[PDB]
Amino acid sequence: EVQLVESGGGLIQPGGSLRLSCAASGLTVSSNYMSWVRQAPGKGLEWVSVIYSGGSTFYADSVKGRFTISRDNSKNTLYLQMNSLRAEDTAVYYCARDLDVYGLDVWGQGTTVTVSSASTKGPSVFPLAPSSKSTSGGTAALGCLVKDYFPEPVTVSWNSGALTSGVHTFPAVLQSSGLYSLSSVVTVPSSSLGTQTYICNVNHKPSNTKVDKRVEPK
Amino acid sequence: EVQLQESGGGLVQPGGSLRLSCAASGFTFSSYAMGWYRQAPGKEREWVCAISGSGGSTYYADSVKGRFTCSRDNSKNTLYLQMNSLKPEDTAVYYCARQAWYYSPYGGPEFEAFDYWGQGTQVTVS
Amino acid sequence: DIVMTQSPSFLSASVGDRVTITCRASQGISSYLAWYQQKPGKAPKLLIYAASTLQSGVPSRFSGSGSGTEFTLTISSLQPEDFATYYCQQLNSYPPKFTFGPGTKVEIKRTVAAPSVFIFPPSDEQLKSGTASVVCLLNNFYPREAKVQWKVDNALQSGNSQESVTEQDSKDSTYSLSSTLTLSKADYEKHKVYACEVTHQGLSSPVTKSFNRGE
Amino acid sequence: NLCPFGEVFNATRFASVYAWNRKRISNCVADYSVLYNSASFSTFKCYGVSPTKLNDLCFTNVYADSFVIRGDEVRQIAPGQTGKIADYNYKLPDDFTGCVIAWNSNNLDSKVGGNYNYLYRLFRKSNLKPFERDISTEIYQAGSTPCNGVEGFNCYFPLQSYGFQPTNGVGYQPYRVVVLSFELLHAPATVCGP
Ligand SMILES: *[C@@H]1O[C@H](CO)[C@@H](O)[C@H](O)[C@H]1NC(C)=O
Repeated sequence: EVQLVESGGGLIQPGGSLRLSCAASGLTVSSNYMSWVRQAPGKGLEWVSVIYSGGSTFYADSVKGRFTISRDNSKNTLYLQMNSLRAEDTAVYYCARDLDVYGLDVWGQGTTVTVSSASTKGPSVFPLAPSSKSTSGGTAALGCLVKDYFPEPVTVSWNSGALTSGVHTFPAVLQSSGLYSLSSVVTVPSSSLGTQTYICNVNHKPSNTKVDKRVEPK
Repeated sequence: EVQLQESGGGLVQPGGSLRLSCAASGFTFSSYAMGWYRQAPGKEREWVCAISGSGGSTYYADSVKGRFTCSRDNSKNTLYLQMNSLKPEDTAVYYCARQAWYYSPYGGPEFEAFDYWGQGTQVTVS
Repeated sequence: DIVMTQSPSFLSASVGDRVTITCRASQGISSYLAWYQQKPGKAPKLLIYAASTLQSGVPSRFSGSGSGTEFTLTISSLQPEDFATYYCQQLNSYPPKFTFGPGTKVEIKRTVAAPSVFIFPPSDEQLKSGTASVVCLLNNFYPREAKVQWKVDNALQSGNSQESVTEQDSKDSTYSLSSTLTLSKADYEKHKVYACEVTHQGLSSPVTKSFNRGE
Repeated sequence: NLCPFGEVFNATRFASVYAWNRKRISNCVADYSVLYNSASFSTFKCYGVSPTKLNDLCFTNVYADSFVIRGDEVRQIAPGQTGKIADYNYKLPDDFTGCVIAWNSNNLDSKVGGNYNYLYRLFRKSNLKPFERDISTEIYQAGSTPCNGVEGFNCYFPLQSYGFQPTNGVGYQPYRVVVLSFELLHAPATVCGP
C-alpha cells in the first residue's frame, strides 16, 4: 500500500551530522512535492524543506545552508542531510508528500532527532517521603524525584510492577541546566506505611543506570 | 550545471585577515556578475560585495566597506574576498553566488542573487 | 510573515457535542487553508483542504468554513476518537512554503473535581548534595486549569519552579499535576515558611499546604 | 506608427501565467517614457539596459509577454530564480536582456467571492526552459498507475486556480506583469525610439 518509512535519527552533539531517509511506497518521490516537517517537544509543527519534482529545493531560513534535501529515484527514498546541528533542531521529523492546495495527505511515522545539548547523564533519585502533610485520611501519597538526567526516556515502576493503581508518573520537564526531571507518585493506604515496602525502580537505558530507592515514611 | 565551491575559511582573531576563494564552473564566468554572501546563525543571509563580470565595478555593504576587498580573476574561474580588520560580528558561513544587476527608472545598480548555492566556508572570529 | 492563530487552546467537550475550532490569519489568504488532526505519538492526519473540501476517508461530521482571515473547523457530533489536537495550516505562503497554527486540544468533559493537594519537603539525601527541591502534588482534578503559586516566607516565587501535568486518565478522565520549586541549600536555609497555594474551579477559595523548614 | 504598448499594458483582461501571452513588437516607434515616467508600477527592473536610455536605442527584435501572478511570485520573474512560476509557468533566461514591469491589479482581477479564472500550472515533472509555454491539460501522474484521463489519487489536474479576493493580503493579491524582451544583434533594426 501507500506508506512512508522514516529512519536515521538518534542523539548527536552540536555541530554533528546525521541523515534522515524517507523510503516511499505507493507514490513516486521524483514526481511529487516532498516536504520535511518537524515538531519540537511540546510545540506545534514547522516546515523544514521541500524538493520539487523538477529538482528545485527550498529551505526554511533557520536551516538554509546547513540542511540539504535530496532524493534517489533508484531507491525511491527522500533524504535530509542535517549538518551543524544546534539545540533548535531537536524535534520529531516528519516526511510527507505535499499536494500544495490539496494539503499534506501522506505522512511518515516520524523520526526523533535529539541533539546532545547536554551530556548523557544518569538520574539522581530522591525520595518523596509520606507525611501528615501528604496524608488524605486513609490514603497517603509518596513517590520519587527523578532529577537531572539526559536524554529521554526514563522508566519508573513501583514494587517491580506489583503496584499500579494510584501510580502517576508525570511527563518530564527540561530544566535550565539542559537536564530532564520527572516525578512518579503513588497513593497508598495510610495504615500500610508500616507494613508494605514501597520501592521506586528507575531505569535510564542511555546511561545504563538502574536505581531502586525505598521511600520511607516520616 | 553551475558549480560553486568556497574555500579559505577558518578560525581568525579580531584584527586578523583571511582570504576566501570561490572556484566556479558550468557557465561563462566573465559574462555574469558575482557576489559574496554570508549567513550568521540566527540571522538571514546578507549581501557582502558585488562585482561585475569584467571586474571594473565593485560595490560593498556598509558593514564591510573599508575592510573587505572583492576581486575576481577571469583568466581562472575564481572569486576572491580579502577580509581585513575582522571583528566578531563577521563570524558566519560565507557563500558565493551568481547575481543579476538590474536598474530602475530612477535608481542605479541593484543586485539579485541567483538561487543556486554552494556549501560555503566557515569563518569564525574570536 | 502571515501569523496563524487558533482559538481556543484547550477545548472540553463530551461525546456528541458540536465543536467549532477557529483559525485566524493576520492577512487574507482566501481558501489557502488546511486542517489536520494529531493524536499523541501519531503523525498528523489531513482532514480538510481548501478550507472547505473534505479529504477522502474523513467522516462527514468534519466540516470547514470561512475564507480570508477567519476559518472554522466544525465537528457536528464529537466521537470518542475525535479527542485529539487539531492544527490549521496556511497554504502556498511566502517565505515559508506553509505555516502551521498553534493547535487546539479537544478533551473529555467531566464533572468538576477538586484536587487533593500534597506537599513534600526536600529529602536529606538531596540536601547533602547541596540542592533543595520542594514538590507540590495535585491529584485527580478536573478541569485541568489549576494554578500553583509557590510562596517562600509569604513571598510569591517565580522563575525557579516548573510544572508537569498528566494526560486525561483512562478511567476517571481526571488530570494530575506536579510542581517542583528548586533552590540551593544556602537559600533554602535562609527561609522558614514554604507554601503551595492552589486555586481551582472546584475550590471556592485557594487552598494552601505549607511547612516550616525543620518542620 | 506608434508601438502597441497600450494594447498590452491597458488590456481589460490579462492571460493566465501558464498560458502567458506574447505580443510581437515590430515596425513601429516606441516611446518608453510612457512607462518609466509613470508612478503606477510597483516593479520596474531592467536587465542589461537602462530604463532612462530606452528611447535612445534601437532593437532588432522586441517581445512583450503578459500574465497575472500573485504578489509573492513577482520576485520569481527574474533571472536565476526558482519557484512554481519560474520552473513550471514562466522562465526567464540567465542572460536576460529586457525589463520586468508589474503593478497591483486587486481592483480589477479580484472578485468578492474570489476570481478563479486565473490559473497556474501546479504539477509538472520537469522545469521549463527559458521562454517556454506549456498549455497541456493532461492529468499528472504522481505514482506508477496511469491516470487515463481520470482524476483521483496520484492523478491530479496540472492547473490550479488562484483565489483572488479583495480581502487577500498583498502577497496573495493579483499582480499584472509585463516582460519586455530586447534583442540587439548584427541585423537591421525593427523597433526604434523617436
Ligand atoms: C493606459 O491608459 C492610461 C490612461 O489613459 C494612459 O495614461 C497610459 O499611457 C496607457 N498606457 C499605455 C501603455 O499606453
